[PDB]
Amino acid sequence: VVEAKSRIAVVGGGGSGSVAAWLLARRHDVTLFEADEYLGGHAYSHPVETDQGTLHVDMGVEHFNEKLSPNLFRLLTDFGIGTYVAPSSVHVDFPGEQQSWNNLDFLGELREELHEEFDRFHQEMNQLPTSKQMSIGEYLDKHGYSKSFKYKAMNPILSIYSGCHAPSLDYNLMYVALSFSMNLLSFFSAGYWRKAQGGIHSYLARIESDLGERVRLNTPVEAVVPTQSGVTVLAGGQEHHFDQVVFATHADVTLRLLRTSDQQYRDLLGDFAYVPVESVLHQDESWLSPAGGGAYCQFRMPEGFELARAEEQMGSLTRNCNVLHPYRKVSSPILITFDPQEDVDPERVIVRREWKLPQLRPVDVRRKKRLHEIQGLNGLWFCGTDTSVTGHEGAIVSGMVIADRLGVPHPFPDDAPAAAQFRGIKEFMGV
Amino acid sequence: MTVVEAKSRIAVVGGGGSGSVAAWLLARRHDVTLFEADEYLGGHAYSHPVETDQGTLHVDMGVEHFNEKLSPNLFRLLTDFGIGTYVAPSSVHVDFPGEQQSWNNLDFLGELREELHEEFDRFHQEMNQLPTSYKQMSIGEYLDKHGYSKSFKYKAMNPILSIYSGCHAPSLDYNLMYVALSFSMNLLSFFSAGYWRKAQGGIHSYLARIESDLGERVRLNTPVEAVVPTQSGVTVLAGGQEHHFDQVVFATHADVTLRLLRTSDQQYRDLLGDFAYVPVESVLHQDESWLSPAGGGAYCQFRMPEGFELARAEEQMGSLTRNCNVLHPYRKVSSPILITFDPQEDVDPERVIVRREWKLPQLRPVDVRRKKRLHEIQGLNGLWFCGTDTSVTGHEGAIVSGMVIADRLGVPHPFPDDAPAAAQFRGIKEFMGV
Ligand SMILES: Cc1cc2nc3c(=O)[nH]c(=O)nc-3n(C[C@H](O)[C@H](O)[C@H](O)COP(=O)(O)OP(=O)(O)OC[C@H]3O[C@@H](n4cnc5c(N)ncnc54)[C@H](O)[C@@H]3O)c2cc1C
Ligand SMILES: Cc1cc2nc3c(=O)[nH]c(=O)nc-3n(C[C@H](O)[C@H](O)[C@H](O)COP(=O)(O)OP(=O)(O)OC[C@H]3O[C@@H](n4cnc5c(N)ncnc54)[C@H](O)[C@@H]3O)c2cc1C
Ligand SMILES: CCCNC(=O)[C@H](O)[C@@H](O)C(=O)NCCC
Ligand SMILES: CCOC(=O)[C@H](C)C(C)=O
Ligand SMILES: [Ca+2]
Ligand SMILES: [Ca+2]
Ligand SMILES: [Ca+2]
Ligand SMILES: [Ca+2]
Ligand SMILES: [Ca+2]
Repeated sequence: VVEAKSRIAVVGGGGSGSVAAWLLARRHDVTLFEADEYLGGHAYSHPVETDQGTLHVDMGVEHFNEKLSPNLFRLLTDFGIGTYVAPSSVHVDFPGEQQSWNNLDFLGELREELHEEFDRFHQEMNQLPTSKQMSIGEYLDKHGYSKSFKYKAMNPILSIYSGCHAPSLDYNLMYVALSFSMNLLSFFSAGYWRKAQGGIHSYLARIESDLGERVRLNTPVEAVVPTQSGVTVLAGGQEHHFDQVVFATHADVTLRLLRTSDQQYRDLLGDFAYVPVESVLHQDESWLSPAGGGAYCQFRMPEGFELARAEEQMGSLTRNCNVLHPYRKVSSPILITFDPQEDVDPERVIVRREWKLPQLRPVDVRRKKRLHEIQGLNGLWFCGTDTSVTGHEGAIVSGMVIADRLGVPHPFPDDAPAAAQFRGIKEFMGV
Repeated sequence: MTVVEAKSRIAVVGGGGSGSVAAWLLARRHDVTLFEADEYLGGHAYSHPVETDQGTLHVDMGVEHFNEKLSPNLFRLLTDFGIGTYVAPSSVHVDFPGEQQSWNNLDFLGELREELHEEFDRFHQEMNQLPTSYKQMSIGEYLDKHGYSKSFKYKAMNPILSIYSGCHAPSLDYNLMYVALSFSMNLLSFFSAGYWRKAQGGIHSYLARIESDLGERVRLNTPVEAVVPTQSGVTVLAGGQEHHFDQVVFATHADVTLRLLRTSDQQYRDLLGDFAYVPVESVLHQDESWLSPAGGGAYCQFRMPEGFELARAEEQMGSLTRNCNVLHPYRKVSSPILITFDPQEDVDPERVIVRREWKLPQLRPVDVRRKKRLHEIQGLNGLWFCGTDTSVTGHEGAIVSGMVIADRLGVPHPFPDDAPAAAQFRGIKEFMGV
């Protein structure tokens, strides 16, 4: 039971928090706390100086579609932010001579070896959504796919979203099925993908401007204490009082900040699974695949791979930003290596970033759904990646869902797919 | 409305995909005779044997594309016949007269790509956003109203639509939703090869099986000359003989249907008259000169000859080539296997394997409206109509229309378990008016 013009705090300045604060700001007194020096979190664009001018390179969140991300798209559109097609072309390289396969054509020894399996996979995945809670790994095993397919094709292609470190093979089937079914990932063609003009940051910079002074950068919240009068927030050596609090931070962070003598919170937010990611923005051209170049996503496997004990060895994924259409005139290399197994030359490094991605096993999905129990109690609310469906659309729409619960309705009722997303995420979240 | 019973003497006129599938389903419950003018079953679905060093191959000269999502009934049918399928992605390369005046969906090379990239980009967005939100408008009209360049219309849109309308087609007059959905469903794209499948050993493989199942009932080289309903039934005149049937199913083009049909009713002329067609000449050849120098690797190769003249674009040429060597099962074949549709340039005759001449229906909003209207004459004088001109575009629509008729005559939809195949069936049934 929330009255208008309440004092509301939003903890976490990532996509979900920023969009939640921004929508909440219309009807309530809103304050947004953010630990780091910018808004976005995983949505980060780093300025790179080049012969064409200053480019803002997306190191984390970078992909969406008008179909997959309707709310994010309408938002970018309403902000006069242009988008552009950056197709998901993939090149996978293995230690043996010509042990490769790619999205664009049929070249490589690995392509020869696995072609029939790639072919059956697409069919099976397209036929699957029709006529559930099973891992991709389980599926591949029961449907007689080779171990070589699992580790030389499936695991590398899934690394683009999941990160090379991820136990991707343990992720729910529908997530993989739909990534194929909706041409996001393919073995035969580059996936239909878009990026935002001047980086993903552009939409967040606008939100920051709209919120102005309500945004508290470099203000990590240390504790959240509900009381009888209202919730108390401790941040930057000050105590702030609020009617309600919205957590837009990771479940592990939420729990660390959250201070209550209730152990339901420990049950619900305890041991959410995460995957660490190290994003390396660099100019070391040695990372490009000799046979690779032209492909956007370049996966490389180090020398001592060994198919038996495939799990111990890990791969490295590189984004070749030069391939991006707006970066076509740039003379200097712009590369992003995630979790580089081999050392990246330090003289060529621009910046490093360290994040953690949530795991997507059917158990993790079940864990996420269960939060509706604590939704709205002690004047607390939870949005973000850990409370919603995977991807940026899911993160920001969870923020939207909470704003609707606090009076500010879904801002795009006209956009039928955006309303469809909203309704879907609302059903998924306990709200 | 109508009463039909078991073991009726039923004739199916036209041995194309629609007719063959209709006869095949009908044969279960009725005495069925299938009349086919040509020496084989399939019509547009034709696979020609080519002898190569690696093996003897059946090359699809028409009707080579489908996929499991778009064509559920055709797919389940191929599957039930133990016919394998394989991914043949729709890679496209377009060539124009000027130096490096090209664009392709595999990469960003070419001067045409540089000139048109931003338009390709906006088009995909606009097309993806359209279905979710009028219906009766041509692609050309849409492109004009949404400020797309004339260069986009004739150097990009018209060539890419040439893939399955044919180079001669007034493709720009075709309905918007057909183009919107071709893009929306990754069948056609400017950024990636479309997701398409081909049938193992040619498209003919499924028809050869149907022909075997039908056996004797199939009367090849038996063009029907006239169809005469009477008070007792319907009389069919074919191959200098008169056959009597309880009901007749037309699985042929409306212009053919009308020519054969003879009644003292002018509703039939109103309904089947004015069906618009586009001629296609499919040339199976080995002349390697037809491949684009910059092109090769792309499956579909479009070439615009010298003296194009953008202002006089509407009356302009266009030649589309399929480079079959690019197909995965044809990878070890040493000899070239090319198909040029409507070649403007003189093709070397010593390199020609065979030619085929067909006519494709037009897809303007008016033509679509014309197709739906055929529900008026459906079931009258013991007559039934199925095929391309009575249904949605593509092979799935054609065969499914035959199935819809079969259900009307007792034989229900053979794949109720396959939810998408049943969904198609239901959709086509509503479209057809039965
Ligand atoms: C490398 C990488 C690539 C990705 N690529 C894509 C992609 O292409 N497409 C896509 O759809 N998704 C992608 N994602 C998914 C991504 O996780 C989400 O899209 C989105 O960023 C989630 O937003 P969020 O706010 O819920 O989490 P986050 O973006 O991580 O937001 C959490 C925020 O909380 C802040 N915070 C932490 N501690 C405190 C504290 N004590 N007090 C206050 N604030 C605090 C953090 O500083 C951060 O700003 C990617 C993620 C990563 C890591
Ligand atoms: C070059 C070409 C390429 C195509 N490619 C594709 C593709 O990739 N994918 C796709 O989905 N569709 C494709 N199509 C669409 C195609 O038209 C339909 O898929 C399919 O032909 C529908 O079959 P139909 O039986 O209704 O027509 P048709 O296949 O043309 O069948 C008509 C039949 O009637 C016969 N007939 C004619 N006169 C008589 C008579 N007097 N008596 C008896 N029988 C007669 C003809 O000989 C023929 O066999 C293509 C068509 C062409 C021409
Ligand atoms: C939304 C309609 C999608 N249908 C198609 O693209 C057709 O099946 C296409 O493959 C085709 O062959 N159309 C008829 C012209 C040959
Ligand atoms: C099916 C949704 O897939 C996604 O959006 C993934 C998880 C990304 C782009 O991180
Ligand atoms: Ca990643
Ligand atoms: Ca460079
Ligand atoms: Ca590329
Ligand atoms: Ca130039
Ligand atoms: Ca698409």
